[PDB]
Amino acid sequence: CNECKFKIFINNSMATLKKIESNFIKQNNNVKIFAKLLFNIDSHNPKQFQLPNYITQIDENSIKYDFFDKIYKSKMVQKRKLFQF
Amino acid sequence: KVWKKQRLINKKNQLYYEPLQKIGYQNNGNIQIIPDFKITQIDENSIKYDFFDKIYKSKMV
Amino acid sequence: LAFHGPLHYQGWKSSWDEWVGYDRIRAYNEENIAMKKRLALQIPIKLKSVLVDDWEYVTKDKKICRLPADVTVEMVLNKYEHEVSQELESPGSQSQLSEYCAGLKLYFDKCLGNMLLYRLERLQYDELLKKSSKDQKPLVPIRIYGAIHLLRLISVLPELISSTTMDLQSCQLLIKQTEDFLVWLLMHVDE
Repeated sequence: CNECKFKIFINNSMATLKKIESNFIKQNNNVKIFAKLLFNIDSHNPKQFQLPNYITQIDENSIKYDFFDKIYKSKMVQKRKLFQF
Repeated sequence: KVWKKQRLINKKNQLYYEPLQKIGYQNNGNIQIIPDFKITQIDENSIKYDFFDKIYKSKMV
Repeated sequence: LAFHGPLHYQGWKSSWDEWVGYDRIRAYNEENIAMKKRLALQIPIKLKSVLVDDWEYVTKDKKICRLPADVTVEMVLNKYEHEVSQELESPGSQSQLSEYCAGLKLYFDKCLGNMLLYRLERLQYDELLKKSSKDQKPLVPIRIYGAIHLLRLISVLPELISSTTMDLQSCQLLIKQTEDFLVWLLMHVDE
């Protein structure tokens, strides 16, 4: 089980105080909003459906290219807003 | 508003770090650059992104 | 203020210096040289009949009958950068859309197997994983899953968002974009 693997890998005697997810962000790209919930994906067992009754080198180049694309999109939206205004 | 800084904290447990978000954090300054009194591990990309976002927000006015 | 045990090594001769770069931990002089050697939140209600409609529609119909489903999340996520990214968002950076879209794709690439499934849907996933293991290729859930479950995915994020120790205006921005998507899907009822 995933909880069994988490217990036998980290929770037993190794890196209890040290956060494994601390160095996670040094190799992951295009994930910024949520990173803490990705680490403990094996600490919780899955369950069936229910509903409440109320209801860094290559990464630097990648983000540089993304910034260049967003700058060109910002220029395009500036043209769009001056056209619609 | 004065904002008379925070005059730094020693290396004990009071100095707490948590980097989560880079765009629109509204952390009122008090950052440091990396390659309670909450401080974020900000970098060049986040500062330059939020600076560009603010100057593109304000240029209507 | 020393990376090693607090007191260049003070109280020693000059022929002992070392300025290499490794990990640095203070630990209060290693607990004072080991005691001197041991003494010597919820989504708003706007158009939410869809959840109660498909809640009873997965008991026996599972909301999909074709294994190669023609509905894909790639096109409906591509339209976000071409329709409302230049219309509703303020001028500036499209990070709040593109970064979240990439994170959503990476979340959908591994969300299967950990909740978000029903028993017959679990059997459906089991049969597609055996049928996709005959050529030892990775299982991409983009080409074989519809966009119906995206609403239930963004509805099952918020109660696990607070399950981790992280700040509140992140939740505020997350529900802000959740409101943005529900506004987007207000009129797009055919998809």
